[PDB]
Formats: sequence, structure tokens, C-alpha cells
Amino acid sequence: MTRLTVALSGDCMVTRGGLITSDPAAERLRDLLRGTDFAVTNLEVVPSDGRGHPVHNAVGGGCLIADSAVLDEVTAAGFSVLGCANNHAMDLGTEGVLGTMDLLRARGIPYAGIGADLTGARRPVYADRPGGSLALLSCTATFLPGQEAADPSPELPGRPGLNPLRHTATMQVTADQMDVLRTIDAETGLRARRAEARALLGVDPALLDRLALFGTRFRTADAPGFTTECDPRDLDEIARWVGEARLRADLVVVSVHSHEPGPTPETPGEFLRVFAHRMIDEGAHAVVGHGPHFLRGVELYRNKPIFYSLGNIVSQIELTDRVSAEDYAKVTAERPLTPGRYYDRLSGHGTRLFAPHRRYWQSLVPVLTFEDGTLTAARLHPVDLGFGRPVHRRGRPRLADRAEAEKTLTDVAQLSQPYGTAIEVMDDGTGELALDV
Amino acid sequence: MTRLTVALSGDCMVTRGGLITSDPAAERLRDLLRGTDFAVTNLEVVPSDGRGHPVHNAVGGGCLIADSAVLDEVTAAGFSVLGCANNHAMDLGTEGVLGTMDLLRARGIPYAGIGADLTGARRPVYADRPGGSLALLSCTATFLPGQEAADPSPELPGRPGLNPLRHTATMQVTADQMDVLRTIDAETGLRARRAEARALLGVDPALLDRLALFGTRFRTADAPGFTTECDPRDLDEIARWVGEARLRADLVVVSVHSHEPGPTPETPGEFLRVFAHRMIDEGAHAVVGHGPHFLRGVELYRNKPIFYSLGNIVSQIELTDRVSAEDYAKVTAERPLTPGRYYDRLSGHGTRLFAPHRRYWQSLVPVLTFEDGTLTAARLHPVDLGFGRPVHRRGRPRLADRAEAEKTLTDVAQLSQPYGTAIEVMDDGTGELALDV
Amino acid sequence: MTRLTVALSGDCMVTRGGLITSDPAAERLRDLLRGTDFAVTNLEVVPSDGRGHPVHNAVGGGCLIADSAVLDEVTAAGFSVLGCANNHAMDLGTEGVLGTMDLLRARGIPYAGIGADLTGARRPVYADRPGGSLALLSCTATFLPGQEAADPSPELPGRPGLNPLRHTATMQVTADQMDVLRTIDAETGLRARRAEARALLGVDPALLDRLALFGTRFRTADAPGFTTECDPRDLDEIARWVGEARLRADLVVVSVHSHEPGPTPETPGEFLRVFAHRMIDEGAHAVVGHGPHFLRGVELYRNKPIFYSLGNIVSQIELTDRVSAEDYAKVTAERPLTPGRYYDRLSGHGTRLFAPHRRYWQSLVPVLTFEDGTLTAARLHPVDLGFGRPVHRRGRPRLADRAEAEKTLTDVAQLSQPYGTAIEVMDDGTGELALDV
Amino acid sequence: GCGYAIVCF
Amino acid sequence: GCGYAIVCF
Amino acid sequence: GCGYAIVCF
Amino acid sequence: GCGYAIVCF
Ligand SMILES: [Ca+2]
Ligand SMILES: [Ca+2]
Ligand SMILES: [Ca+2]
Repeated sequence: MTRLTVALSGDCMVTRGGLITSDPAAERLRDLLRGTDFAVTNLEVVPSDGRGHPVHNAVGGGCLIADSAVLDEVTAAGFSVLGCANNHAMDLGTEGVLGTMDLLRARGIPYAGIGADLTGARRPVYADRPGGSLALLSCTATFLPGQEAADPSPELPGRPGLNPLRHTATMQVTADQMDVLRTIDAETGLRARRAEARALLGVDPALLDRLALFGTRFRTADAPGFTTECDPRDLDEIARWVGEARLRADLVVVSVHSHEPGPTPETPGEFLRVFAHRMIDEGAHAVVGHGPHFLRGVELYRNKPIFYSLGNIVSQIELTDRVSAEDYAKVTAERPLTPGRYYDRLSGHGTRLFAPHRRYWQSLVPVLTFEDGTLTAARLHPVDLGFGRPVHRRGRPRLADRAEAEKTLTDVAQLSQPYGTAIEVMDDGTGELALDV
Repeated sequence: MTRLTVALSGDCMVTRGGLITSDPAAERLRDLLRGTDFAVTNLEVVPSDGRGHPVHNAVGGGCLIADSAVLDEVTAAGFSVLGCANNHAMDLGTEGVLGTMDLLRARGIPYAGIGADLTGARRPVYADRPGGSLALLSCTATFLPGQEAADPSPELPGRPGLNPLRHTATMQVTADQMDVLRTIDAETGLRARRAEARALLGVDPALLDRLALFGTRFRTADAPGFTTECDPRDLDEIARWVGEARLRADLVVVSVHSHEPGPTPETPGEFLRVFAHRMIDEGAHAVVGHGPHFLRGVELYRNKPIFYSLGNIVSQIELTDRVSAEDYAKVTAERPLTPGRYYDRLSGHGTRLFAPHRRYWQSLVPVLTFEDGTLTAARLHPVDLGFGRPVHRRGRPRLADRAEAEKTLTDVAQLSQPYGTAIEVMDDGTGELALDV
Repeated sequence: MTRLTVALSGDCMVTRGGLITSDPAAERLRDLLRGTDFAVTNLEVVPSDGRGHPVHNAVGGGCLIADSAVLDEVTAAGFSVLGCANNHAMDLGTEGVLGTMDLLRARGIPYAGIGADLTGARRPVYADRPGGSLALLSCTATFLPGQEAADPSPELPGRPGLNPLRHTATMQVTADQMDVLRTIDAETGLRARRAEARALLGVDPALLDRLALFGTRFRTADAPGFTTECDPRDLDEIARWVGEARLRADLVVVSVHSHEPGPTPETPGEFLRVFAHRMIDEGAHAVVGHGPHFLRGVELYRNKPIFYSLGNIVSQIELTDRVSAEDYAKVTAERPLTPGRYYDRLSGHGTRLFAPHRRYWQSLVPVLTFEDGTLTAARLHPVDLGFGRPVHRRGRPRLADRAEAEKTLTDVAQLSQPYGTAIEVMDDGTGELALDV
Repeated sequence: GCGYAIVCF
Repeated sequence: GCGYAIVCF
Repeated sequence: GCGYAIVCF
Repeated sequence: GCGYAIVCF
């Protein structure tokens, strides 16, 4: 009956024009994206005509702001539905995110994940085509506290911001380790400095056999360990909107931004896996993840795919022309710096950060085919971002050649093996997931 | 030659009209304030006509927003120079603080501590009278990270915000306590989750014999202890502007907001004392502190006074008509709440928070007399905020009657005794500091 | 690997529509410009919808202001990157140059050389195409003092303006000539009128064996002579941005406006040659000059071309419809003048200024080919501007016919001979530089 | 932004 | 806002 | 702003 | 704009 194709991708950190080069492998990527019914990416950059003020985002790597003309590069390349909840959408504050919504709506680009209040950030966006409709929901587990949007009260408006997926981490420690922690709390004088809060609240907010010291949760356990768990409010609220989107579109896609690592850098946080299973339990047809800037595994759960990380589809951080004063201060200089010189110094003249490692310059574009909601095909198109090229050329995407596509498909297979995922490989280096249907 | 009088006060948390009642003791307070050359207070509330969006400030006790008409109550009561750097000036975000600056300038009220960028927040404001001039600088050590203002770069504007006095706390632990902390770091799996940051930065950001675990600084020492120290950039920058103000006014007053407790709730943070000494070293004639909502000691340093905390001069938190949705969520309710009901539930129907304790409803208004920069008199006027009165009446200030003024003057003397400060007491309950001049 | 073509041209003084006529030689010029990857010209006219006020620019020949619709003529003709730093961009003041930036950005035209502050005027603009990117920097050595842009201070904004290349001229005189100059200074009473400045500054600002009289620098030398030298700040600052542009684009082009003559009208100023060598030393791939309204020589320096002057690509000064009152005053008239009559009288009914001489109506459009930054071809296309035609038709460009193209190519060869430049000549009158690669 | 005092109401 | 990973560049 | 050339038309 | 006086502070 209804047959729809969806292209997925990761972080779109675009800061310059000419996104699709004259390379035939790059033009074939645009042809691939244009040929689908819907093409989703995560706008990991603030398009701006000047509205707002830079926030201090040292932990996110600095501000990521670009001329709003980059939005024409995104649409001309083939992307048609935008997820905006990430740790950079608020780089220009509440006024910046209101400016982003204005820019996207004036260009007729559907988006989700940000809004003038919390409900607007949580809502799905519905993209309608002659062949059918797709609902996109977008959330992020990585952001500066306070950047989440807020809903209005009877007396005050809401707050523009992002759709949050909060989570808590608990340290499991032995009883003897717990006793030393409380000993350190008492003997340093730290417990004495909570005496006022004890009188005002009536309780010591550090005794919960839980315990909250140094802004971290500790719990007595038989063996040391580390746990993560999604905020119940965010999980139930996002799931609520997923069930709503299921009634009003053929396909529901949940895009989640998450930098958080599991026990290993390539594994997702345990909470993120619980989140993705819940989204499919509620009716989502796919979960697309991003954040780490490298690829993570792919899981098939109840015959629906979870892409824990598609990495970067566009990577032009080092080419941004808008560096904030607080960002400049992170580099000690004997003379005022130009942006390119600042990024060269920040990376130690290229010897650290993302440039030296190949994992940050390989990507993947899945193309999913659905027939009345059933996944019938999941093609995998490896993407090359130009590792080792000059800074002004690396970061633009093109379909990887045969040899490098095969290495990328091998990585994906190895990263997805713990989930029982198998891949068929074509002669050109592209592949597809082995499905049970 | 030049003789000037300065009235000082603490937190002005005004949310209603009729600030000065028909009580003769309240009208005499207005007469006292009006009779000085300059009257300084800390505007601990966002006056607003609607511009901005509420930020999440749970740690500050919620949002503190009021009708801008309260500014007429502040000036009619006698206050004439306003310090605005505190942990509530950003309760409506960057747009709110820009709206506050607009409101203050349209009413011709001199202010300092906030600005459209960092320099503007650091600048002194110069209040000129026929008898002479006073320079006010205002900073805060308590605020949500990111709320500090930012200066512009060649490519991006600054960020509106407050004048910050940042500080770091270090836990001194024994070597055996340090070994258990690193053991907990390794055995829980926490050290494993920094593996990516180790590759990107080239170092483990937790090994500094310093150490940074759980977002807290640890240092090996012979005995456990607790240290605090001002951020060197903020200390040098604020001191720089103090020396500038010294050249352009008779009197330089530094107002610093600080909730941070010392070893005991009544003692200031060690960093705050270093800050106050530095301000007078640089040429300030007085340092007025606030934040804790109760009184702290008074110190005479190089014949200049340091008031570590003057408490509240106006306390009408529970009467605010603008409660944000995130604030409402902190109280579990079976029905939507009105503001007054919300505050009643938040305080456990009056059995906790500030209402049960008398220290939160006594205040002090010092009146300093300077002659060519030399302190010649420091009168102390105890102020009563109506402990035990109904919520709609407590928080308005009046000169305390004889009996309660004497008890307040005794508290101040006891809180100032560790600094060697002596007080003379008048028959009406007012007093003055014993000076060496 | 990367192969890019760049068309260069001189002053674009366009004031009317129909820039490209139905002449096949003019349509072939548009085809040539459209066929390159980038086409650069110097916008020597203020496009305006009415914003700003005319400045007094008698020395520049009057105001040069046109309907903003001429920008559509510029882009339709094939020009795609605009250099704006010249001695007419400020003809409508700071408000006019802000209006020009608005007009160019609303039409999506990349530009450089002007900005809201000095940094913005110094920045390169990056033009991205599928085949690669070009960075354009634009400066001017000819402008009214004060028209240069200014950067902001902590308390005041910058000033919109142009990117300056300042320079100083020193007169070398014999010791006996120097003694007469100081004698004239003393005996006329001129030295007496600096008595106040001597007391205020503590020195006589005329004794530097340097010497500054009559707003001119004099130096004792063995033989009389004339020297020029670039301002060290401007040279180092422009070079700094050139090195920045080198990191972020394949090709860096520096466009410099300079009317200043050398010992002969056809030779460039000595400072301009030092500037051009420095630009290529810093990494620029080409230096395009303009200003004099006639052609100057071409130099190959380290295998990169320097075009000291490409003259006019469009010359419609006498057709402007917007003549200022101060401009009108330069022509004594017994009745109020219409623009065309004013220009006829100003040129003495065509017997002086630019119309009588053929050098002001020949031009050149170089087309450079680069392969991975190496110059592989430099084609030369002579352009005819219609010498001797009626005023309403001369000034529109077309590819010169064979006979006149040959004469223009001969001029270029003779003007470039002192630099050792050789030219190959085709049968149609076009040519190309002899390269060492 | 209220590290060791926890409460800064 | 990047508790245990420290870096989320 | 046209010191020795005098004319910069 | 301060030809022979040089300084017009
Ligand atoms: Ca991210
Ligand atoms: Ca406070
Ligand atoms: Ca010119």
C-alpha cells in the first residue's frame, strides 16, 4: 500500500558554502538524499543573522555559529527534515533559538527539538509528501543545565530552549568506601558548611543507604560499579508525544543527541539504550543517534533499527568565522588571534582533538524502506569526510569509494555485533542490514 | 573640606507597594535615608514590564520578579544608588537584565553590577551631588554558571550579565584518603568513561599532587581541611576598576553579594575576606556585603569598614505574584496552586525556611561619615522586619524600637568581636563603631 | 586535483542599466565572465536606495552614487565577488556604507573591503563553489582621512568605513635646502604660531635630522629625492589577514585601490610594489590593482601575478543622475544646472578630463587558471570602452576587436617590460603571460 | 552554582 | 552539563 | 587625502 | 584641520 524511504544522518556542522563539491562521489550523495521521501539530519550549528548573544559553552568545544545562508546548503544537498535538539542549539541563548525558529520557518524547513516553550520543543513535526507523512521528534541528553525549554505558568511565560532527556549517574561503592567518603565529608569541614541548609530545609540534603556528596550520587553496593538512568519525567513525556505522533503519521522517527559514553567510548550509555527501546515500544519506527562524532553500533529491536551514533555528516567546526571572546581566552596568545589561527593553536597545530584520528571523518547514511510501517530494507551508505585533507576541505561529505566504504562497513558490523546485527555487503562497498521480516 | 554621608543596607527584596508604612518608626527610617548624601542598597529582585523569560533558579529559592513600580518605592524610601550584581538579577535571562537597565535609566537611578557586556558590568557608576561624588562597584560571588557577562570579540557581541567574583574550593585530604578516592575512581568504572577525553586532550583531565574528581578539587595534605580562593582574573579585574574609581570620586564603595559560608554559617568565606582587604588596599572606602539574609560581623581594616552581611532591608519573597512553572513544580499539589498557597506549602505551612527564625528579620543600616576620605563616624541603626507578623506585613522595614535595637546591636558586636571591633551604644538602641582616627 | 579560474577587472563605475549591449562583442564578454569560477571587480560606485548623506569628495572627482538596481547589472554581467575598498565607497558617509552592506547581503553578493568596523573591513570574504573556494581581501591607499573604519573600544562602538592602506611620503632635500626651509619657518612667523603646542606637548612637533613643515615630511639627504612607504600597522594587519585567508581557501586574491603615481604616471608608487610583494610573500595567489583609470604594468613575482592597474571595466561617471550641491558649486553657472549639462561644463565641453585621451577607455580582463594553487595560465582579454563615442554610450565594456586588442596588448607588454614580463599573442588579439612553471 | 552551601535561597 | 565524560566537544 | 598627486578623479 | 597651530586640543 504505502511505501516510503527515509535517509538518516548525524551531526550537520556546516559553516561554509559549496557543501556538495563537483566531485562525482559528492554529487551522487546529493542524488541519494534527493531521491528519498524524507532526509533527516541534526542541525549542529546555530544559523544566525545576528540575533542573540554567545553563551559560555567551553565543554561543548566552543560556540558553533554560522551565516544563515548555510541553511540553503542543507536543503540543496537534499536534507528535508531537521532535528535541532543538541548541545549547540542554545549557543546564542534564548534569543538565538528564537532566531533559528524564525529562519527555519521563513525557509519552509520542518524542524523539531526546539521551541518557544517546553511543549513546543517536545512536539513532533509532521512532514507531508504525496506518498505519505513522517513525524520527527528530537531530544538531547547533552546540554548545559538550564538550557532546556520551560512551559508557561499562570503568571509567567515559558522559556525557549531544547527538548531534554535528562539522566542521573550513580556511583556504587562498597560499605567501607562509603565510610571513607562520609569521613572525608566530616573531617574536611565540608559537612559543617551545610549547617545552614540543615536548619532551613530541616534535613541534611546529603543523607538520602543513598548519599549525595560533591554533586554526585553514591550508593552502597557489594561491588563498585557505575549506573545511569533516564529522568522519569523526560522519558514519560517524550514517550507520550511518540504515541501521539503514531496516530498522525505513517513513520515516527526519534532523533536523540547523546555524547555520554558507556563503559567503553564506542558503547552508548545504558540509559540511552533503555530510551531507544522505550521509543520503539511506544511506536517509533526508527531511532537515530548522534553526538560522539564517531560511529556507534546498530541494533535491531522488535524489527526496528536503532542507530546509536551516525557521527558527523558535515564537520566544519574549524572553519567557523564567529569565535566568541570566552572561546578566544582558552588559547594563550601574545597577539590577538584570527579564527583560523585560534583553531590551529587549540588543536596544538593539528596534533590533538579530532584531526589526527580517522574515526572522526568516516560517516554513514542509512536509507530505510518501509511498507505500511514494516521495515523491508535498510541500506547502508558509507560516507567519507576527507581525513588528512587540508582544514578548508575536510568535513565536506561524499560517498566513500569502494575500499574505504568496505572498511567503514566493517567498523559498523563490529560495533553492531554485540547486538546481534548482521550486514550484507555489496561489491561497491555499500551494504544493508539482515532483517527478520 | 569635603564632608559626605553614606547609608548602607542589604538585600532589597521588594515586591509590593507601600514599602514605608504609616508607622512613625518606618517614616523615621525614610527620613534617615533621605537625609544622607548617598543611600546604597542591593536590588535583589528583577523589576519587569514583561521582557525576558524565567530561568531555572531552584538553588536561589526560585524566581524573584516584580512589577517595575517597586522601583518608585525604592527611590521614595530614600535609596539613591543601586547595586545589582546578585544571584537573582538574571532571573529573566539576558533580555530581563537588558530590561532592568532600561527601567533604571528611564527613572534616572544610578546602578552598577550589570551591563550589556562584562566591562559594563564591571564599571563603577558615579553618583554626583552638590557635596561630592560616590563611585559604586557591585559584584557577586553567588550566581548560576554562565550568568556572568561577557565582553565582545572581533566577530561576536558580548553577553549581558552580572559582574562576577568567582572562587574555587579545594578539599585537603590525607594521602590515605586520596588513595581511596582514586581507588573509587578506577574501580567504579568512572576512570574508564574519561578514556575519550584522554585521547582528545592528550591528558587525563583528572590528574593535575592535585586531583579533580566528581567536579571537585582534592589535594593531599597532612590533615583534612577546606580552603577557598578567589579567581585571580576576577580579583585583579575588580581591583583594577576600584583603582580607576579612586581617581574620579571622593568615596569608592564596593558591594559584594556572597551566600558562601565559612566554617560557621555566621562567618564569611575566607576568599571574601581576602577580597574585602584587597578592595581597601586598592582604595575603597567601604565594603558592603549581603546574601545570607542574616547579619554577619563588621571589620575595621586600615580604618575602613567591612560589613560582611547587612542581611535584608526588605524581605517580601513570599508576596511575589510571578511564580514560574518550574518553581511551581517543586511543590506536589492535587490542584493548581495560587502564589500565596504555593509559598505556604513550600515553607511547610510556615514551619521551615526563613519564617521561624528571628535572625532573618533583623537588619542594620550603617550611616558612614567621611571627611576628605577619612572615616570620622560610623553610626549603626538596627532595623526590624517584623518577625512573627502575618506574611503580608512582615518584610517591611522600620527603625527598631529600643529593646530590639539593643539586642540587634549586641548580635553585631558579638559577630564583630573576632575582628576586634568595638561598639558604643546610645540610649535609644542605636550605636557607632569605635574608630582609631 | 583542484582547478579554478578567476577573472579580474578594474573600476566598475556603473550608473545605468543595459550594461551588456546587444553587440556580440559585449555578449561574448559576459560569456567569458560567466564561464569562470570567480569574477572579481572593484565596485567604484555607491549603490543606494536613499540612505546616507553626500560627503565632500572634490578630490575624488565628486560623488559617485547610483540606483541600487545597478547591482543587478553587475551580477547579470558575470561578476560574482566584489571589492569595495576605494575612495568612493564613503561618498554617502557611514550611513551610506551601512546601506551598501545591506544591499549586497540582501542580493547575496559576496564583498570585502568595507564593514561596520575595522576588523569587518579587513576580513576576507569566502566565496565557495563546487570546484573550490576563493578568499578576497580588499584595501585602498586612496581615501579622505577619517574614512577608514575603526574598531570598538570598551566604551564606544567602532566606525563603519573602508580597509585602509596608509602611506607616508618623505621629501629628501640637501642640507642647504633644509636650512632655507627652517629659515622660512622662522622668518615668516610660522614657528611663532606653534608656541602654544610647544608648551602643551613639551616639544616642537616640527623637529623630529627629520623635519615636519607645511604638513609634509622633509629629510636631509645627499641628493634631492622622493620616497614613499606603507604604514607599518596597515601592512602588518593586512598581511595578518592574508595568512589567515590562506588557511581557509584555495586561492587568496588581494585587491588594492591606489591612485598614487610613481616617478611617472604609469608607474605604481614604490610603497604599492612593496605591498604587493608582501601580499604574495604571505600567501596570496594574485594582486589586482586599480584606481588610475588607465592600465599599468603586470609583474610576475614568485610565479604569482601583480596587476598594478586594470583601469576601468565600466566608466559611466558622466551619466550619474545624483550630483551633490558641493559638486554643482565647482561649475560657475548663470542658471541652475541639470546633471548632464554640469558634466559637459566640468570637462570644458569635452576638451579636458578623461574624454580626450584613449588610455582612459581601454581595459583588460585577465583570466587566471590555478591548479592546486599553482598558476598554470594567465589569459589576457583586452576590453574596449568606446573612446570617441557619445557620452551616453561610451563606458560600456565589450571585448575589443582584433586591431584594438592588439594595440592594448602592446601597451600592456610595454608597461610590463620593466618587470621582465613577456606576453604571447593570439591571432584574435588576446594573449597570455609567459610563465616559468 | 552553589557548590558546598547547597542552599542559597 | 557533561558530568563523567568531562569533554563533549 | 591625495597629497602629491593632487588629483585622484 | 588645524594647519599652523598643529594642536587644537
Ligand atoms: Ca554535540
Ligand atoms: Ca541572594
Ligand atoms: Ca578611485
